[PDB]
Amino acid sequence: MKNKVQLITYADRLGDGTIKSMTDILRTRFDGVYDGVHILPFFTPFDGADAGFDPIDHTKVDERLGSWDDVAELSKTHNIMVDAIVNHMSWESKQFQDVLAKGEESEYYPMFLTMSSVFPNGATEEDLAGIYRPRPGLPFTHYKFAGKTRLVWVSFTPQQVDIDTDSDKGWEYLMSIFDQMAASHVSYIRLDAVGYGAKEAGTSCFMTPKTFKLISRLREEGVKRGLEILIQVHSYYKKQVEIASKVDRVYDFALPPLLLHALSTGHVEPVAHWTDIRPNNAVTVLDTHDGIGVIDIGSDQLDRSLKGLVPDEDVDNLVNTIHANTHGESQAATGAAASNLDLYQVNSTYYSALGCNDQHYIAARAVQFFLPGVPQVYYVGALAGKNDMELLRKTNNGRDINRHYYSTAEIDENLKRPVVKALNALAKFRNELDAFDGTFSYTTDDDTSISFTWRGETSQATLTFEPKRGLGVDNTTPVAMLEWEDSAGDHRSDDLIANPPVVA
Amino acid sequence: MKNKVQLITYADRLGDGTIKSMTDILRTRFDGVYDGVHILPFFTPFDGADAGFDPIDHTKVDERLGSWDDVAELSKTHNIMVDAIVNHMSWESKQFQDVLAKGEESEYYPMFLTMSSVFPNGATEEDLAGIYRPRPGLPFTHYKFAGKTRLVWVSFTPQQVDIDTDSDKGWEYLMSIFDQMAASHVSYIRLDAVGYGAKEAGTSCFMTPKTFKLISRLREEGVKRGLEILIQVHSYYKKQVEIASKVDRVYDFALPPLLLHALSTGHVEPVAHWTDIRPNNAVTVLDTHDGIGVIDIGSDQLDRSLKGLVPDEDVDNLVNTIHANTHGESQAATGAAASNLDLYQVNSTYYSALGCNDQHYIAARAVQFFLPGVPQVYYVGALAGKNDMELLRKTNNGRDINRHYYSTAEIDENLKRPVVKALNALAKFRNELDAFDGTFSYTTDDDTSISFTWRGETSQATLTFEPKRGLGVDNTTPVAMLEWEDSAGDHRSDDLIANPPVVA
Ligand SMILES: OC[C@H]1O[C@@](CO)(O[C@H]2O[C@H](CO)[C@@H](O)[C@H](O)[C@H]2O)[C@@H](O)[C@@H]1O
Ligand SMILES: OC[C@H]1O[C@@](CO)(O[C@H]2O[C@H](CO)[C@@H](O)[C@H](O)[C@H]2O)[C@@H](O)[C@@H]1O
Repeated sequence: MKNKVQLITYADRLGDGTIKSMTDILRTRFDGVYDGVHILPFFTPFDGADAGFDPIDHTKVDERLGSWDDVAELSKTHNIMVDAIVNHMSWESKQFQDVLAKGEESEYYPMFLTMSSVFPNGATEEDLAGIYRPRPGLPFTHYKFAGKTRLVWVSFTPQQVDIDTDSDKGWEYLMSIFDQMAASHVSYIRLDAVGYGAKEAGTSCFMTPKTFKLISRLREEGVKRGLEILIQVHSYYKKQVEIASKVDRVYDFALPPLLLHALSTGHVEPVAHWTDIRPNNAVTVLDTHDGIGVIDIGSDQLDRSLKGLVPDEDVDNLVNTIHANTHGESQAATGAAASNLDLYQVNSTYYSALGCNDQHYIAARAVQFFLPGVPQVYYVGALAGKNDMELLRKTNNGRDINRHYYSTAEIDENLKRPVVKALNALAKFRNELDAFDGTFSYTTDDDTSISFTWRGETSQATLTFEPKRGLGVDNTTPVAMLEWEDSAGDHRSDDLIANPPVVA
Repeated sequence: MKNKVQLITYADRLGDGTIKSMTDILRTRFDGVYDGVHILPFFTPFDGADAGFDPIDHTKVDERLGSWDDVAELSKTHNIMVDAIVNHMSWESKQFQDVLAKGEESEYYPMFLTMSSVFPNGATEEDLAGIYRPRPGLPFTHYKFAGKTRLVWVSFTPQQVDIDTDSDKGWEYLMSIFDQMAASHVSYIRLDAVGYGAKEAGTSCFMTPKTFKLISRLREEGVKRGLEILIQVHSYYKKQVEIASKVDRVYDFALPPLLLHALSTGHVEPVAHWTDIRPNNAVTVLDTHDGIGVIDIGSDQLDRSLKGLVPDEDVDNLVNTIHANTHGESQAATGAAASNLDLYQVNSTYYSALGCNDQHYIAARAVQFFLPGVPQVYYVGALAGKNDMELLRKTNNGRDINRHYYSTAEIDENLKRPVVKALNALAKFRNELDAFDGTFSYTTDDDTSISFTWRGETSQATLTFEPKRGLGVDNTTPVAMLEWEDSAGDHRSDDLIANPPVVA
């Protein structure tokens, strides 16, 4: 995977509404800033039950957004990452509809999971209670198979029916997705919710050996087609560390909340410790299209004796801090407060999570870019966006607070903001200084500060992060300084916003 | 149960917000109109997860509303109906809280239902799939009993834990409710969601023989205490007809939708047929504190070959007509559109469902009052209220569209409306003419009109209902005329709004 900053975006929420438009925005407003792009599900349809993650036809681009040719055109200037929704599909798919009509007579009957498919001999309370869940309630919903009420397995919305990834039909379906991406100039594949992909009676059905098998098999298929695979997994940090050595890339989901913690408390020890044990074959982010994950650094939910990267007490303080910095906005969109598939992810833009503090935000992005791994910036964060309360009120979908619709006009207006200009420059810097393609090293000043250093062929850079320099949402004091040497001398920025770094 | 019109209301949504104020409004604004009242759950707390139906302490009046002293005061002028929430209780009750902390070591452990309590030897998909549900999804949620994850049985919100009505602790509790009501001057008891109260592996757990046993037993406990029981049951019409012969009262839930059908299509035949087979030991209503039930007249949800009171297509047109008449308001509050416990009840005030046609509304109330049974008028309907989109947007609880908060000021304002004056006068008429305590009979003019007649000791009255006379939400033509004889001779009204009936 190219070691350049990537943009995560919905094709229709950045620009006029199409892939062509999004492409234009990237090439004319972010040239040299984002050399890669993760286009969120743009298949048929993109506006269903779960914003693209409930595809009726995964291999067909929603004609309202564009075509596969638009993707090919885009590939000429940007490396493309696309999702491979391996765990489920829309109940409105031809396959599932055939099952509703014909039931066991349908050739697609084996393709979908039901309670009996996993528990042919029935189940005890323990069997079902032991299934891992991102929120309270069992993963089943009612559907009629040829007039017979069946309990279909659904990990997320009731409209997203889980497929048997180990069935012939399920596997054929997944491979057709891989073939389509490989023939459409896609460079990377994101395996959505792969941790849920395998079910086995008596297990948690989440990140078990049977899951590792599925992941391993999908990677093989990926290598066969020259595609790199990034797997998405929100879980106890230990599972992320362990699975990392078996795949090309994993997300670094611990950094986002660890940085909010550091920026709000001044404590960097947790960041230093994570730096020392984290998987370095990762894709870094601060914000994503979902809410901010916190169980990603907390104790194991299935066994509280297994502690996280910080005490559970610090996680609760972290969460309450976001609620305070957003004046209740995040509280109104998080968990049971609105429609959500996950109970603990905190719904709020990262910028709002920090109380819209520019120095803290630019600093967080700086640390993100300095830790090993390919960095990604969510489009709302790319424009330092605030919580979209109007959209939340309209849809009641918790995560929409962080899924604002950016018109071309809004983009140009926001591009004038000092903090957005600073991020554009920081991203450009991270793409042009060859030090980031060299050796990494760091030193820590006893829970007070941490310095990240990269040494490359013709340059080197050192970022010093010291949160205690500017605590408070109203803080205007920089909490990050940068020193670097390039082909044109020895430089230094004591304020990434007033003095954005630029490569000679 | 006295054969006088009753009002259904929240103690806090009619007046200043207290039981005392609610009492004052009844006595000073509705004297002779509403002689009895069903006060919706006013226990601790009244503003929890399900507006009073998730009690932490069923035997304690919420201190913010008043005390049992206020209920005694009211009883001096009005016969009071109260709810006996026999199916579940708040997860915050001391009893459940004790179980979470101590698990099996809690003396209340046997009091609550879990999957294993009903399925001790496990369950097949068929077992779980056959459990009747008012909305998709299994009736179970996660709770930790002394650290152990358990699947607790919950028919409604996850905060409402179902009790074992067959356990000693469960029955002891229910009897504490009955004892409190009998010792607090309550006259009637409404058995809430009693159709769900009995669970048995292999059965639907809804209105089954085991349910009949529970009802029969609860009725005995009422009889022993001098309390009359009304059971709330929303089901395939035949089930209401059958259970009626075993209890004092049942609601007439078929009439509300049958009248909307009649007023919209002009077909009265369905009403004539219902009049012929309906349980006459009923409590009549148009609107309730819940949504408008339509499965109450449609085909059986389990077996569709068991037809309803009108063809299915007609039930569909009825639902669509309400959505059209409210110009999408009811659609935004119904089913999956907002938080709801029942997928098919249509959320709209009865007035709004009728396109606010005053003549249609007053005629509907007239038919309600003329069919055998004790009439109840929901408070929103008592003031001919429209859908409250403000409240709906604020809470996102679908049924809130029909749960407006009426201050004393707004009440008096509404009392000046001609249709509201007409309803008060009609209710007073229904309470003063002794014809309603005599013999009932009706004649029908083949699907076009139907006349209801009552003959008493010193009076007689005949209501002729003919929707065809003035169809449309925009019509001003009366669709009901009244003729009666009292101590002053013969009288007549061809317009219940312009010329309300007054007993000599
Ligand atoms: O809040 C979303 C919820 O789902 C997870 C599972 O990994 O995220 C991915 O899968 C969902 C179902 O396809 C999508 O809605 C979501 O957009 C996607 O990233 C976690 O983020 C969380 O548990
Ligand atoms: O829409 C509510 C849903 O519940 C029923 C069950 O009879 O109504 C009663 O019980 C609920 C849970 O206590 C209450 O929320 C509701 O207010 C009460 O009348 C049906 O009307 C429907 O299926």
